[PDB]
Amino acid sequence: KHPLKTFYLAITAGVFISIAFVFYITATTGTGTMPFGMAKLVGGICFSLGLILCVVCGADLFTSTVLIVVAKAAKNWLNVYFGNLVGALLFVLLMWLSGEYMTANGQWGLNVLQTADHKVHHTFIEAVCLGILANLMVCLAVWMSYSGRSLMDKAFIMVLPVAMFVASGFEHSIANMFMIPMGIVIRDFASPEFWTAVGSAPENFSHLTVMNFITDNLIPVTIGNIIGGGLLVGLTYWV
Amino acid sequence: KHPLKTFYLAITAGVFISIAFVFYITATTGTGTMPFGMAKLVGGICFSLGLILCVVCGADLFTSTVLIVVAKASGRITWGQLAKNWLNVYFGNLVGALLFVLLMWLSGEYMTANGQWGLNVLQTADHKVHHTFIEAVCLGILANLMVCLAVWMSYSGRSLMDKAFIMVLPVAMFVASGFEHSIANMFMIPMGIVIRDFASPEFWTAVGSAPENFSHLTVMNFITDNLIPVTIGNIIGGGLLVGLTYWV
Amino acid sequence: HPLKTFYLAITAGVFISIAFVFYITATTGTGTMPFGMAKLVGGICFSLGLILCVVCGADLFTSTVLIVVAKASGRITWGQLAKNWLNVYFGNLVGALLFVLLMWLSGEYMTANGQWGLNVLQTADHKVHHTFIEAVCLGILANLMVCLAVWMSYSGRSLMDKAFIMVLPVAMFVASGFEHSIANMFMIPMGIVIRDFASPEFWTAVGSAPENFSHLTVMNFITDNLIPVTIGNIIGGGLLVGLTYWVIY
Amino acid sequence: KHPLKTFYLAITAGVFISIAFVFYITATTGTGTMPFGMAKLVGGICFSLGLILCVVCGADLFTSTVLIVVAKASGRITWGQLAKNWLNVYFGNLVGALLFVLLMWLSGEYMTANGQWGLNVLQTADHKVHHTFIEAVCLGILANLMVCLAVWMSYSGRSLMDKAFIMVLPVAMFVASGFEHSIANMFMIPMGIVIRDFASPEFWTAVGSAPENFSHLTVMNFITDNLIPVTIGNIIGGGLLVGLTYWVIYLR
Amino acid sequence: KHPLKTFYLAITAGVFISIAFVFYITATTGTGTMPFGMAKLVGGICFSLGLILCVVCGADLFTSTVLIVVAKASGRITWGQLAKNWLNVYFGNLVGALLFVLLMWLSGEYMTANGQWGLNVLQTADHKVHHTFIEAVCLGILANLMVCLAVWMSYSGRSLMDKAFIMVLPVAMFVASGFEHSIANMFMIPMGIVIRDFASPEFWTAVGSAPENFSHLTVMNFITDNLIPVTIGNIIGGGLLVGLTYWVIYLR
Ligand SMILES: OC[C@H]1O[C@H](O[C@H]2[C@H](O)[C@@H](O)[C@H](OCCC3CCCCC3)O[C@@H]2CO)[C@H](O)[C@@H](O)[C@@H]1O
Repeated sequence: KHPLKTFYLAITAGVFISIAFVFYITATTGTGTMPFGMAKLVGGICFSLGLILCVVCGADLFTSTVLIVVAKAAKNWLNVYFGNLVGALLFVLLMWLSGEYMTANGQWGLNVLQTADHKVHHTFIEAVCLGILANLMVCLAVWMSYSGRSLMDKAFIMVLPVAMFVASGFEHSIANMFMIPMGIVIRDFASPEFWTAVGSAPENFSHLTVMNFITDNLIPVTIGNIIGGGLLVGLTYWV
Repeated sequence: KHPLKTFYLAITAGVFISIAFVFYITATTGTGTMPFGMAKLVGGICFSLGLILCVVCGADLFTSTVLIVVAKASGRITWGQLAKNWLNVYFGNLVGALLFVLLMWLSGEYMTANGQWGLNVLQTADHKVHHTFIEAVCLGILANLMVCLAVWMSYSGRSLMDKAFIMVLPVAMFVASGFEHSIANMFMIPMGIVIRDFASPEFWTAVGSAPENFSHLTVMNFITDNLIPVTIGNIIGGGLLVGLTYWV
Repeated sequence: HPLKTFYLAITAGVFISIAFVFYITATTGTGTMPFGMAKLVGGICFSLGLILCVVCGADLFTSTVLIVVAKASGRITWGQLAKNWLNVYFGNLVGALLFVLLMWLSGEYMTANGQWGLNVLQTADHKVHHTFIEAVCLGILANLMVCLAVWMSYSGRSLMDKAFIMVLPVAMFVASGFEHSIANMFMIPMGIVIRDFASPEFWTAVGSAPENFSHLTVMNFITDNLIPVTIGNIIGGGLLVGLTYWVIY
Repeated sequence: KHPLKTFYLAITAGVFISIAFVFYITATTGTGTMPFGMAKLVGGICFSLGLILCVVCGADLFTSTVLIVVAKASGRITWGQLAKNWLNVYFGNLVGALLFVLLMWLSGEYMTANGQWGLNVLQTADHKVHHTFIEAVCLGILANLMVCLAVWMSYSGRSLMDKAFIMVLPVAMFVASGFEHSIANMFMIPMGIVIRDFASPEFWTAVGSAPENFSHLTVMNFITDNLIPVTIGNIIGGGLLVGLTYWVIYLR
Repeated sequence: KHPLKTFYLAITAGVFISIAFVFYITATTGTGTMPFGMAKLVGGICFSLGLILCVVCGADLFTSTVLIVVAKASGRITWGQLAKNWLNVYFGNLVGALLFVLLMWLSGEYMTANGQWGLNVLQTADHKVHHTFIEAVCLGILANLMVCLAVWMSYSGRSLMDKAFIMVLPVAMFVASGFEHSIANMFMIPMGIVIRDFASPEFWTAVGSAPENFSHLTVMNFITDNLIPVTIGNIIGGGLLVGLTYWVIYLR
């Protein structure tokens, strides 16, 4: 009930979704030769860890449970959204300090750069629509989970729905709070050895900036997320 | 039993099956060098997402639960009764598919994997409009046999695990084998037509093809060459399982 | 009873055919893949069929013989445990054949540039080239697995238990090329049908001719596979029945 | 109780473990191109079927349930009691494995995949007879640690799902890693000797080898270089866990 | 509660985690041509066996159950109470790991796959002593976060499937990602040091390398460049979660 509690559980959820994207990046590092959809699918299955963490442990992931809230019957969102952000950024910091970006001869870092960079090149509408698509999947996953009895039920019913949105490259704003900043940090602070390893340079990723993150992704994706969850809320009421 | 509620649940199921096909397209994108059956099997496993969604969330997928209706009524119903909501669920389902088509087109998703995502839809849609009426009805009955069986098995489950994961194999079987489900095609084929009709020139370049390569992808061909025979096959397929179940 | 049984037998023939269709789809185009891996996957898909039989209460020839012995409690005779075997066997056959017609009508055989169809031909053909004794032993092997799978399934207390306990034992027999008579009622005839009806196009895409599969005939199916395999399946069941009987008494 | 019941159940487990190894051979046939550990892992997963059969159906696999026995008695039990049926089970296990060797030979399975199935058996059996005595013991210790742990975990299960699938990882681990289980080897190595001695000229031509290339595969080598030291290790590994169990139960 | 029992269970957890890393080495042997991430993920999934063993059999793995201890007192316990038997458990853990090093060494396993199994250990171990101190601490924080969370989730489970399988993903995650767990490293790094110091000439030949290419693989480099910083990190990782847990519980 405490707003402090919620804030701590939202930070926790931010850390959890970062764990998920880290797993995704790890799983998909060096998979450029493998068929696109298969590599992404495996990445997405791995990503589901994060949602499983949130549900089993009771963390508060921005809007993920909106259908639960309606079923058992709201500016708390600002609290959760920002707590989420704080947790993601703390994990960005921890991941940077661990040296992980040099994993697989720097390919781990490159995977983050290219994944982060992809995410700031949508138009506003497609970003919104991918935000809609992503949260539809998350909210549905969380809903199914709640009809679950056992741990197995609650965790594993969420694997397919999550893997689908992730493998499909749909956009989740909180997940993005880890990924794009992680990309920005690497782009700005990577050693010369990393660039040599990876056959690239900072200027090849010139759109990976804070500004571009906020405007080309975070805003439209957050809007899209909100709409996605809203569509489900509004479908729920009629029923 | 409210007519408008099932309409919303039908629209929901349409979105659910569209989600299934999108997932299928995603998983099978760029699988060209992969053994045909292996790629198709994995796509089929992913596709099961849609039926898991339908059943667990309580959505209304055209005829998928017909076997249940019988046993629930302890065997008390007639022809003219078992299809009151049928055109209701059907067109509702269609709206769901079409809506998700619009949304998927707006997402710019067809440019995924250098346009290979889009190309996958083109080819998948294209394949579904080159069937003989007969073989489409047959693929149609084969598909619905698998869906109805999957749904009947689900209903004997207790846990969430039971209800969901018993449907994976039978669903994945019909999808990997390229059997025909009318509603799922309401997304796939119009998705292909939209892409064909409205794809940028850069897509065509990236992929290395042309709109003239998919000259059979028209709205009319969709209706007459697929939707009609497949729907009829879906119906006969569900027909058989009903007659068998009855005598029990 | 007998009429209800017959239909549940047709049902199982349908189910077992679905199993093999899935197997063929899964293994189509897997010539570059390691043999065992491709076959293992096909066998996991094939398990659908038995899952279908057990969960929907369908009647697959002899598959439950162990459950019946257990239910009798050792108060049963071998002479009673075979009245409706011929009924089930025949019903299974009808269902398998009906599915052969449905698969042929679908034109499914052209899938993957004729490769699906070719899969069936090569699979069917291989099944008609055993020695009689090879066929019998392969039949013993397949039915040990089927009977064990079904037996484990019956100790289950959820859908998950009953269905998934069978995946491994079924995959093992299918992946291993063991011989199950009912499954064969679909595969070999499906192959005979494709061979004697395939279009010139199929043969061109496939790169073969009907004369490459000269052993695929109804009579060769009956004598070189079905008889010995059926005998084998029966013996495989008998061994387990005999074993169970001793452990009980 | 009753030596005869136990004997038949042991025959059954010997068949069960033979089924396990057949599945492993089938799954790993033609996996020369695959990464080694990946092929071995998949075979190991397939192999667990054998232990699943033994536990679910109630068969008696040499020493596999020794920790259950100790726990059910609350450690109020002597080694003589623990080992009371070992000779009988070991023998019965052997009879079941040899019966399965015969059936597999009569099946003609060795020609599967143009003889590669049979070749896989030969190479697998041959590898198992080239250990030093100490290596074979330690590999035996390792194998039976895993089997007994697997069976231990299975007994805390409350559903068929629990009991079966909890053994997958620990069995796959011992198998993928090439640890040595004596009963499993009663199928595998004699299967090798049999193929080596009775394979057709067509087989040898198909796989491009000759019986001369597998001259270590004899009954006496099987017994002295594998079965004896592996059986010793198996017992030692079970023993180590039994010791551990006694003590953890003793410490009130 | 008994100290000697705890010690035996800590030796046991050391064995279980050693088993986990052996399985990881087995599955990833010869995987150099697979996508890096796929191979490590598979390895990581195999690795989860170790933790499944610890939880199912009630062995004591350094700090892994710290969150559960906090929950069982509704957060009404002190830091000093939490670390009460950390020394006992840490040393038991170590004894168990080292024992399994000795056994794996005597098994001759390092020659598996033409020495590739042993090469896999060398390179894995060697990697683990080339972090900066800060990196090793952070990698240690990261590994123990995932371990403590997995165990926490496992404790809300009711069936055996629940308790075991809920742990697969978070364990594979830390392992596939190359995060650093101190007890696991008590097997891995000493295993590499042993292979380096005692490998036959046949090994280095089959493997195309030499001991001088692994000059950092020493007991001292193990302690100072990995064990100390990684252990500190493991502790900080558990500490973070325990602190979060107090507050969640201290706010209704
Ligand atoms: O010497 C006769 C003894 O017979 C039984 O003990 C057997 C017991 O039944 C028998 O299973 C056991 O076998 C020894 C271990 C096996 C294990 C496989 C390899 C061959 C040897 O050896 C014991 C000692 O002979 C009785 O239980 C003993 O009380 C009795 O003293």
